[PDB]
Amino acid sequence: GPSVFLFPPKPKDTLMISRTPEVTCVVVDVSHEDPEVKFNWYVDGVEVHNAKTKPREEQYNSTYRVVSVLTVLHQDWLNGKEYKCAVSNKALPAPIEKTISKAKGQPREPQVYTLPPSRDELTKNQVSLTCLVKGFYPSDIAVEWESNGQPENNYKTTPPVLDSDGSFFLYSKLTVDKSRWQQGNVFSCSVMHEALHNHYTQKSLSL
Amino acid sequence: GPSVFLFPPKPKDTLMISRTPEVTCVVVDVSHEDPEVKFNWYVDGVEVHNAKTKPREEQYNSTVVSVLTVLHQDWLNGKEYKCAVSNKALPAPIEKTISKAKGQPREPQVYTLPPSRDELTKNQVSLTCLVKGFYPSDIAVEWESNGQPENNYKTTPPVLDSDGSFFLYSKLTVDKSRWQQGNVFSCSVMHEALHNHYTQKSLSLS
Ligand SMILES: *[C@@H]1O[C@H](CO[C@@H]2O[C@@H](C)[C@@H](O)[C@@H](O)[C@@H]2O)[C@@H](O[C@@H]2O[C@H](CO)[C@@H](O[C@@H]3O[C@H](CO[C@H]4O[C@H](CO)[C@@H](O)[C@H](O)[C@@H]4O[C@@H]4O[C@H](CO)[C@@H](O)[C@H](O)[C@H]4NC(C)=O)[C@@H](O)[C@H](O[C@H]4O[C@H](CO)[C@@H](O)[C@H](O)[C@@H]4O)[C@@H]3O)[C@H](O)[C@H]2NC(C)=O)[C@H](O)[C@H]1NC(C)=O
Ligand SMILES: *[C@@H]1O[C@H](CO)[C@@H](O[C@@H]2O[C@H](CO)[C@@H](O[C@@H]3O[C@H](CO[C@H]4O[C@H](CO)[C@@H](O)[C@H](O)[C@@H]4O[C@@H]4O[C@H](CO)[C@@H](O)[C@H](O)[C@H]4NC(C)=O)[C@@H](O)[C@H](O[C@H]4O[C@H](CO)[C@@H](O)[C@H](O)[C@@H]4O)[C@@H]3O)[C@H](O)[C@H]2NC(C)=O)[C@H](O)[C@H]1NC(C)=O
Repeated sequence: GPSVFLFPPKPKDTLMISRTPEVTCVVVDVSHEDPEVKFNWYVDGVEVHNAKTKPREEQYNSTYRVVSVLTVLHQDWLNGKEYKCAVSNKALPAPIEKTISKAKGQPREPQVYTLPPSRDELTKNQVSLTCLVKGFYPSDIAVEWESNGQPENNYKTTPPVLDSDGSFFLYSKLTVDKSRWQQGNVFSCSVMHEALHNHYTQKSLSL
Repeated sequence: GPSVFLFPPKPKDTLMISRTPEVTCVVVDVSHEDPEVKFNWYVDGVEVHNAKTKPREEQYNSTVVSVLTVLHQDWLNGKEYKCAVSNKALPAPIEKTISKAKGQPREPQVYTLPPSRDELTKNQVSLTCLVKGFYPSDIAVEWESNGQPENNYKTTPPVLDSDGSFFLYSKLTVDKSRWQQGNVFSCSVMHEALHNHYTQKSLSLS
C-alpha cells in the first residue's frame, strides 16, 4: 500500500521573514489500480485548504508519487502549531495521517565560540577554523562561514548532538589555506536560531 | 513478514585484542503465530558454526538476536559476514551481508583546542578535541585526566569531509576551576590506522 512522508521546513526558512517556509507531504507507492489520492491539511486540528497539490508523477517503478505543499506562517511554526497531512487512497484500509511540529520544549540561546587552530596544525598547508555552538534548543539551526562579506565554501558542520543537560551543540569546521590565516584575515561564523536576537549572531576569528 | 538487520562490531572491540568484537543479526516482527527462527552464518561464503543465538525478548507491540564473534584481523582485512535467516512465515529466507568499509585506511590527525576566552565567564568550560583526516569512519574517542576517565563529554558522529576522509569533534566539559588550576586533560583516540591503534593528545592551561 501507499506510504506517506511529511517534511518540516528548513530551519533557515522559518527564521527569516523574507523566505517561505513549507511543510511537504510526499506520497509514494501509489499503484495504477487506484491512482486517486486526496490531501486534507490541518493546523492544530483546524482543517486548512490553502495547500498546493502537485499533479501525480509516475516513477520508473510503475508507481505514482504525489506531493502536496503547505506554506506556513513563520510565527505559526515557531509558536509550535501542529501540521497534519491526511492522505486518502481507495487502496488503503483507512486514510494515513502524519503530524509534524517544532520540537517541544523551552527554547535556549546558542552560545557561539570561535576556536583558532592548534599550533600542531600549522605544519600543514591548510588550517582548520572551528565554530562551537552549544546550549541551544530546539536543534533546528543554520551555520555559515564568510570573510570580508563573501561566503567561504570549504566548510563542514556536524549534525546537532544532544548534550548532557538536554540542550544541543555542534561544531563547524572551516578549512582555509594556511597562507590566509597567517596573513591576518578575519573569518566570521554565522549562526541562525530562533532564540537569537534577529534570529542571527556573528562571531569573528582572526590571529 | 519478519525483517533482518545486521550490525557491525564496535570500533573499539576490533582494535583491542583484549576485547571480543561481534556482528549482531537482529530479527524484528517475529509473530506469536510463527516463532521459529534459524540462523546460518558465513565468512566470505565459508559457513562457520561458532555463532551463538541468544534468546529472546517479546516486544511492547506483541512482536530474536544472533551474535557471531569474529577475529579482529578478519574484520579489519574486510572479510564478508553473512547472516542467513530462515523462517517458515517467509516467502524465502532473508540474507544480509556486512563488511568493513573498503579503502586505504588513513591516520587521524588529533588536535586539542583550549576554551575560547569568551567562555571563561562561565561556570564550566569546554575542552575540544578535533579528529580529522581519518578513514574509515570507525573510531572511538575517550577523555581522561591523571589516568582516570572523564565522564562528562560528548562526541559528534563522524562527518564526511570534502576530501573523502572523515572528521569529528569531542567536547569535554569540566568545572572552570579545574581548567584554571592547570590540570592536564587528555583526548584518547582509537583507530586502525594509528600505531598501536591508539594515540593520545594532552591539553592544559598555557
Ligand atoms: C518507487 O520509486 C520511488 C522513487 O524512485 C526513484 O527512483 C529510484 C530508481 C531511486 O533513484 C530513488 O532514489 C528515486 O527516488 C521510491 O520512493 C521512495 O520511497 C522511500 C520509502 O521506501 C522513501 O524513503 C524515505 O526517505 C526519507 C528522506 O527523503 C528525502 O530524502 C531522499 C534522499 O535521501 C529524497 O530522495 C526524497 O525525495 C526526500 O527529499 C526531501 O524532499 C523534501 C520534499 O520533497 C524536501 O523538503 C527535502 O529538502 C528533501 N531532502 C533532501 C535531502 O533532498 C526518509 O526520511 C524516510 O525515512 C524515515 O522513515 C523511515 C520509516 O519509513 C524510518 O525508518 C526512518 O528512520 C525515517 O524516520 C524514508 O527513508 C523515499 O523518500 C522515496 N523517494 C522519493 C523520491 O520520494 C519507492 O520506494 C519505489 N517503490 C517501490 C515499491 O520500490
Ligand atoms: C515494535 O517495536 C519495536 C521496538 O521495540 C520495533 O523494532 C524496530 O524495528 C525497526 C524496523 O522496522 C528497526 O529499525 C532499524 O533500525 C536500524 C538501527 O538499529 C539500531 O539502533 C536502534 C536505535 O536507533 C536500536 O533501537 C536498535 O536496537 C539497533 O541498535 C544497534 O544494535 C546493535 C546490536 O544489537 C548494537 O551493536 C548497536 O550499537 C546498536 N546501535 C545503536 C545506535 O543502538 C537501522 O539501521 C534501520 O535502517 C536501515 O534501513 C533503512 C531502510 O529500511 C535505511 O533507509 C537506513 O538508512 C538503514 O540502512 C532501521 O531504521 C528498529 O531498530 C527496531 N527497534 C528495536 C528496539 O529493535 C518493531 O518494528 C515494532 N513492530 C511493530 C509491528 O510495530
